[PDB]
Amino acid sequence: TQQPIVTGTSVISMKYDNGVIIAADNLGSYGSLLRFNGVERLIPVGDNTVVGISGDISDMQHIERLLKDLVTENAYDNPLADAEEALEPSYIFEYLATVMYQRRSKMNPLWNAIIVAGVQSNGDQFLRYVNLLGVTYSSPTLATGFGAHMANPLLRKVVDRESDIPKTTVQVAEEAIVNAMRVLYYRDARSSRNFSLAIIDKNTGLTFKKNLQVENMKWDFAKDIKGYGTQKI
Amino acid sequence: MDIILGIRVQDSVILASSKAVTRGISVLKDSDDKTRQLSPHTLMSFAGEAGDTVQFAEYIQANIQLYSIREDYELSPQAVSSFVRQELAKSIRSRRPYQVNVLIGGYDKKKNKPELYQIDYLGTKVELPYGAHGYSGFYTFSLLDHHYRPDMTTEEGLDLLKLCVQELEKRMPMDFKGVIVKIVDKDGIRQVDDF
Amino acid sequence: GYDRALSIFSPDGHIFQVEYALEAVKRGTCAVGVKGKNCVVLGCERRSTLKLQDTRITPSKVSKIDSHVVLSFSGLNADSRILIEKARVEAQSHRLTLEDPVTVEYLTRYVAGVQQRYTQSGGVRPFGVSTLIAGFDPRDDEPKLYQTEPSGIYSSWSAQTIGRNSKTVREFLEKNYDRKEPPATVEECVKLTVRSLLEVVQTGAKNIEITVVKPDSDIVALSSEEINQYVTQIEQEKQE
Amino acid sequence: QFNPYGDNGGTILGIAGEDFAVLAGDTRNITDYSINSRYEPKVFDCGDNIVMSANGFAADGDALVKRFKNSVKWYHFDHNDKKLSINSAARNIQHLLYSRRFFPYYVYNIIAGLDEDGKGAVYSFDPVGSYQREQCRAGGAAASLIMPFLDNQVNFKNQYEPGTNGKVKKPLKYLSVEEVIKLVRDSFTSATERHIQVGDGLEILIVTKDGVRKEFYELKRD
Amino acid sequence: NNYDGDTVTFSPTGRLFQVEYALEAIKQGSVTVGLRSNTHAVLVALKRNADELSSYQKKIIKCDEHMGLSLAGLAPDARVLSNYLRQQCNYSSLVFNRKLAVERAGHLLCDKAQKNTQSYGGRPYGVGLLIIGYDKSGAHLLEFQPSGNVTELYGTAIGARSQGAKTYLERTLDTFIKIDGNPDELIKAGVEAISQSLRDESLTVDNLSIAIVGKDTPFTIYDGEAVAKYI
Amino acid sequence: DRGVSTFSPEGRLFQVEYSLEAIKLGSTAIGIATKEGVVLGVEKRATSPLLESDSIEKIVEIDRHIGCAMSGLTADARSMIEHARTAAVTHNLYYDEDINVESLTQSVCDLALRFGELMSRPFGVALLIAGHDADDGYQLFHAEPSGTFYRYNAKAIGSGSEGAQAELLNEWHSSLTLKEAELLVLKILKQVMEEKLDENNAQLSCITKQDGFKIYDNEKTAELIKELKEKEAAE
Amino acid sequence: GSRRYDSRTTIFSPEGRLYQVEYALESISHAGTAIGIMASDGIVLAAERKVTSTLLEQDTSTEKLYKLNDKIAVAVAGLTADAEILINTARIHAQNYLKTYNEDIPVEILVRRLSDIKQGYTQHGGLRPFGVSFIYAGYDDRYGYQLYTSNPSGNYTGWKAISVGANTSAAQTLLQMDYKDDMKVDDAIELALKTLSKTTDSSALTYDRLEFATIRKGANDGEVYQKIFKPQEIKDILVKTGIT
Amino acid sequence: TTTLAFKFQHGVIAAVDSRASAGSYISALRMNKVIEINPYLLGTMSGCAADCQYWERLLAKECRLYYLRNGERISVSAASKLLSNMMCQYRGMGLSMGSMICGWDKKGPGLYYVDEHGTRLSGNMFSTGSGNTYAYGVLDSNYKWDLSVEDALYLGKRSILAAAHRDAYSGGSVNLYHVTEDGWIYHGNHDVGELFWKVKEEEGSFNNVIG
Ligand SMILES: *[C@@](C)(CO)[C@](*)(O)[C@H](Cc1ccccc1)NC(=O)[C@H](Cc1ccc(OC)cc1)NC(=O)[C@@H](C)NC(=O)C1=CC2=CCC=CC2=C1C
Ligand SMILES: [Mg+2]
Ligand SMILES: [Mg+2]
Repeated sequence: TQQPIVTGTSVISMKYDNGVIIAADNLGSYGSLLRFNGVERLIPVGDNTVVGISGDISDMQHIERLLKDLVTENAYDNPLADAEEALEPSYIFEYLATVMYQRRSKMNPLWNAIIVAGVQSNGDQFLRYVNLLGVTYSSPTLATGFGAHMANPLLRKVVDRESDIPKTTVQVAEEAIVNAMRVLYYRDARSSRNFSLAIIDKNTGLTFKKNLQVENMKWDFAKDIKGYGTQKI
Repeated sequence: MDIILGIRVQDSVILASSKAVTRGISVLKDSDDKTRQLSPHTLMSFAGEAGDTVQFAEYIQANIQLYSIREDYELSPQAVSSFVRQELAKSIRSRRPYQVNVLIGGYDKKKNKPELYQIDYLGTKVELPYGAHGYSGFYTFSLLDHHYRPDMTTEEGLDLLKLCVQELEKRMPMDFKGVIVKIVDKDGIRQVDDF
Repeated sequence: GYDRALSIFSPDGHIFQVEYALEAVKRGTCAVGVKGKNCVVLGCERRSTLKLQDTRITPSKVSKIDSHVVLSFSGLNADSRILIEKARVEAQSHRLTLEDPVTVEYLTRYVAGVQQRYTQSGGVRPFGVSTLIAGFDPRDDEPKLYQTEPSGIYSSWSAQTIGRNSKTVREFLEKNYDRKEPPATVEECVKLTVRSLLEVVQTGAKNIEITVVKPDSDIVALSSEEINQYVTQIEQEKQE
Repeated sequence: QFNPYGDNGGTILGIAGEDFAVLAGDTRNITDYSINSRYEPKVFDCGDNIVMSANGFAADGDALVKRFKNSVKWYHFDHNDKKLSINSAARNIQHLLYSRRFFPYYVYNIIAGLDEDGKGAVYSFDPVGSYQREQCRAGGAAASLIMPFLDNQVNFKNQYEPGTNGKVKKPLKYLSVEEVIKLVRDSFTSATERHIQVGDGLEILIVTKDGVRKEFYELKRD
Repeated sequence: NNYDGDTVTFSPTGRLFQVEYALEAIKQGSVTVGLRSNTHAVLVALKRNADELSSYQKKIIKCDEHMGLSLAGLAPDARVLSNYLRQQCNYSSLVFNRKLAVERAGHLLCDKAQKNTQSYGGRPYGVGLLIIGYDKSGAHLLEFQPSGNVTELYGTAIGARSQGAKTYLERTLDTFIKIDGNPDELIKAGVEAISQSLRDESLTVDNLSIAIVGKDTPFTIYDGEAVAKYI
Repeated sequence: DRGVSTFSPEGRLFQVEYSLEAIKLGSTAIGIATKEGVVLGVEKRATSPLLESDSIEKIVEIDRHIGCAMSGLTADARSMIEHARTAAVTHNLYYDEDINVESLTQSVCDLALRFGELMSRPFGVALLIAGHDADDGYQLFHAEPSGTFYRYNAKAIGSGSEGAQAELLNEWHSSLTLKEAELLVLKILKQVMEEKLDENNAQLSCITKQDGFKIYDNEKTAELIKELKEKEAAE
Repeated sequence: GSRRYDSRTTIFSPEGRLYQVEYALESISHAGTAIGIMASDGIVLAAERKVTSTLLEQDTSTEKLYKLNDKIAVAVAGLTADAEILINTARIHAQNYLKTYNEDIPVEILVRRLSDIKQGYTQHGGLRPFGVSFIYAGYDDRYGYQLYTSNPSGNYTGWKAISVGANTSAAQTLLQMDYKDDMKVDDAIELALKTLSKTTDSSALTYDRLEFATIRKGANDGEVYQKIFKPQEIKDILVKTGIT
Repeated sequence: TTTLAFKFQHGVIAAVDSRASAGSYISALRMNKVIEINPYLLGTMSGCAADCQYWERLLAKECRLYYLRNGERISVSAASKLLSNMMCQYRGMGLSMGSMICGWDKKGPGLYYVDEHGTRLSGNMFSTGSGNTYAYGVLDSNYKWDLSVEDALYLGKRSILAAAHRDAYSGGSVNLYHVTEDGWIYHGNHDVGELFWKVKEEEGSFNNVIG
């Protein structure tokens, strides 16, 4: 049993017609202190999977290393490591889910919430969540922490059910994700303006965008707001 | 369990032990014998936490019976009492101690003397002319202090014991359902069927 | 730990270490067991090479396992103590867990199981001991007499002998013991046990030990004078 | 302090017919006041014509099902592809649950299938392993809402035959699969109205001698 | 001679005699044949009986839905090694949600057998195995020897008189590899191959044992009247 | 000396092969399987007339539906029987059912090769395991110290095994009744035994679906012996 | 592997004997003779030091006679180093018993314990046995004065008089001849020394070649006293009995 | 729960209710609180349902192994002691199990009470569970050794009814057993709802209740 120290906030994601999108900000908070401003919380595994992690950063760095070692180990005595016997999103997820549930069963958890996003061999979209309790679930949209409360409602307006996935394009899905990140910057006190975004498409492959910023923000209406009730000046 | 008394007279040791057993708010049994024969001339009564009492007594019984067979010889009451004390003193610093208080009444055939030992769950041993455990002594020791002589007969010992039980029955809030009385002397161990 | 396999099969299908343990039993002093109608008697030889012995304190050949069961043996004396101790511990362990004393058959099965375990365990040699286990089951008046041996096999016997010159005394028992009508009394049972030992013992002085076991935990050992009276009566009838 | 347990909501329902059995459950997964998924399957085909659902803490429920599915696999290996009977599966699951008597699987488990005489069977468990064969059982969040309804509409409790006035009970006629599915849908529709953790979807697994069949029905998403 | 007392001793020419003696146990064992195409993989095994009252010892063991093997030599050692494979196949599924690759299964068997050839006290395995399977890279056939050596092949045979069946497969190589989408014809080629190792005795209904795995075909074993079709 | 788990140049484990020689020295045990039940019979072979023959227990119950006969170093069988009984009842605990005869036999045979430098040597005893289950019906197995087990329609083990097996070769057919099998075991036992066969030096037993495993009384066997003598004198 | 070099210390011969035990006894037969004689009013322990030197410090030396507790002592025959291992174990066992039961350990119980340790080395462990034979002289309130002997086999027996070490055959014959049941300590002292004087391989028996001890109730009233004799005291008792 | 069991002239009666609770919620109306260990041995259940089922079925395994090793049925005294020793291993670990071991052996009919503390008591009459006080009231005032089988079965049945009525965590139905020297005999499942009204009319009891 521990407590989280340096933490990362929301990770959000959704499915679209030809793949999946996932995004997360670049902040490492130390309680109320916005201590570290260059932290990457999206970690690619091969060219077909991206693991997004929130929660304790020291435990994130540990998981980051497990995945790096997993790739190394899969290549051992495997001539088809870059082809038929390459790592799949479903393999990577189940490994992590096994680890998370084992650690909680020893009362020494990895204080994280993880979303594994990717595209399988047969072109099928993969999007599944797992956390410090070993709890797993899948949905057309997934989000951690504050994103669960604020982002999912916005992303579910685009993809409310499974049948809406083929009707959703990558431009629409990316637009929805970027809007959701802006909303989180408005309303999450442990969030940052700077973030990273990853798209895994079954045709165009893995696109990893860094150093993105929240833009087109509305603040002008603040000038007119005065006092807390009766004050006019 | 509740009340266990002991008294050493001229030529014997007398042990009196309550008959009640309670779980929750119900008295499950009113004829329970809270004692085990360790050897032909050594008797041990016991009282403490549920379950632990019998388990401990039977464990001691087995060890003394094993000694008797191995050496073809009965251990002295003093030797048995020391063995029991060590087991309790060993127990008190264990992960889960055995919460048992005992009286050991024996007749030493070598010295031709009755002997009564009082041992609590901590491993606190004392040789006494009369003894008790828990709250029993609070009511009875004043009577024993007054009436006890070392040259008393077995019959006089039983009469003084009846007086102790009557006082307990008057001033104790708990109903312990009377006592089973046993006598330990040169001829061995016998039970007083009418008390 | 020392794990060496000492007891192993040979090309002809024999375990020599177990067979050599039987040779140690053959060297041991003679022991005999005879069960009557309402009793069992255990006879034992004492070799008279050892005089100046203190018979008060010298380990007796017959050992009580519980108040109702006894064990005698032939072979290595030191080895027998280990089996007797284990047996005594198991007897108390059985009373503690099942609230009944062991049956004679159960105790025998345990001792035989120990002997067997030492024939296929690493780093140990077999017991150079054969035992005669006798007694009466709780609340039962039928006599019980069993035999065990180093290999671990056991069986029940109307009468049996083990140790040195056991071949001779077994020969005597086979012609003298009648199954249809066994020794009806204690006297007849003891007399037959003494007679059988007199075929082998040498002198009938302090060389013969007798132990009578009756039902309901009634076990007694005969003295020198009591046995000497049997020795006197047997030879006086023989002079004819 | 770290709490190793959680509550993912949901509700399940098992009913045994004369020659069939059903095991139903909603497809909603939740934490506190949020929805995780509107379609996260909870009832599984475990092989040998057995269906199972472990409702409560999803992580423990997924582990138990995963373990039992594994137990079935090894039963075939060790015993010459013998079919695991529903009664043998129930006893096996008791031992899986009691292996964690001092760190329990936080789930209410139900299995359904056919017994060795071809009759419908439902077995029900508590979190620590006590089990028993039953005719009707609802488990999970809305179990207390649904069970009384089943006592009334399946076992005809408190129902008497008109005219006699309480002297003669309603006879215990068996139910068809079509009549049972109606009771299941009405049970979940009613539970969805009055329980906030219940909704989104309903998945029913029907078991007959012919095999395992699925049926899906939408529920209110509020 | 002086260097065959245990597995921990090289001979002066660099040979391990205990391993070679374990290899000898395989040659005494009954014949079994393995072969594959691009779609399916087949095992064919000649079962052996003690006498006419006895049953015919089983030769083929299932490891997973997509993998299994046939044995030749000490049957109990095959049970140990097949149990290990079952566990490894199962570890891959439970942890990684991944069907174990046949090539990786061979690597695990090699390493398990090797440990027994380098340490004091233990002994080498006294059995040879033919592993078939269908994974993400198609159909596969492996040959396991208790020296540790594992080999991927198009076809092979092990056991007594196995050289006859091995020669047949070496001639038929170009034909049977092309038998795609036709399980019955691939089995026919295996039954015809194992027939080259027979003397005196012939293939009867309770003598022959066949197993198959493929694209849309789980690992299944055929015994009894189920193989009468191929006699 | 040499390793316990050593291979011979022929590819056999020395110790396993030597244990088979010990089994050849053991007393004869015979088993015959029929559609009405499986019969198990043994030679007691008392070493002396003072030995109470009824204490010779070479036929043993494992479960209500499984029985067992032994031959060789019979002391070694006790731990095997203990394991078998535990395995049978443990499976009943885990699965609320009877255990298959084959699965029970496999559990016993798993102990066989657990020896090295675990126990120090193989078992010096062979077992005939007979029983009944719903899947495969009436079954008879022969469990060796090699870890191998064969199913048999009929089987003999012990000192007179090869002579008895040849006799079982001719006599056994698929339509045998239980009564016919009983007499057949007695016939072959009488043929290979040194001493004259009677109810005291030979024992019968059987396993049926209805009554389960039963050891025969000496009075019951005596009648079957008398019935045998008369039918042999009939032609 | 290592099997090649294993002597196998715990096995039977074809005749049913334990090789190492028999060879240990052969070792002990070359050791200095030790004698024990039990009387009605006490016990005597006498023992012969092996070919000593004039430069050996005798008054501080101890190779034969050891004290286990206030009531029990032992005479040693064999490897002294092996004996000290066992002696220290026996000293501990006696104290364990005293702590547990608050009574001095009965002689036989102590003897059985040591003999059980010796037995273990003959049946398991693959180690050589202890090349030691003890004579136990002790007293308790059950059996009174007691003499025992144990040997490497782990077998122990009780005695009225007994010898271990060298020339036991000759020594036992002499003891069997002159011993009587009504004998006293002063007489037993004389018998012990006379027996050693005749069996010894040395030219003459002197004070510097002897260790001597008595266990007497000859202590003030009902109690027992151990007396380990000093060099000058052994010299005096040699003159008194008329040997020097 | 309410369970009871008592010895009498013609063997031993054993009666239990069938209710199960999860707080105020009645989780089961018809649960089996008796286990048939063997044809001459019974076991009652009170406390944690899981603990009762697991340990009493583990006892049955161990009692069965006794028969195979010894060729003889286990005694009631020995069976009760095996169970009490199981309880002593998990001493203080949080088990909740109150049981009566009923049976017939060589000493005649036998009855032992065993609980999670390792307590083991021999006696003629016992009653466990949340409603045992109500059952004891009827038993104590109506029990005799000279009871007929018919009257004895009714007593145990009527005693459970008394508890089912007053105790909120007791009810559902009554399961009856009668142990003889030929073994135990099941005397059926009796719904309390129907049984109450029947007993009220025939006996004249429960006058305060309206029906
Ligand atoms: C009285 C009802 C007391 O409440 C009985 O003691 C009864 C005994 C009993 C019932 C069934 C089987 C054997 C014995 N005990 C209970 O019902 C018991 C009460 C209880 C609760 C909690 C503790 O912990 C200290 C002890 C005792 N209740 C349970 O054990 C509860 C947990 N059982 C269930 O809730 C339950 C639900 C369920 C669904 C399907 C099948 C079985 C189920 C159970 C046992
Ligand atoms: Mg005190
Ligand atoms: Mg809502």
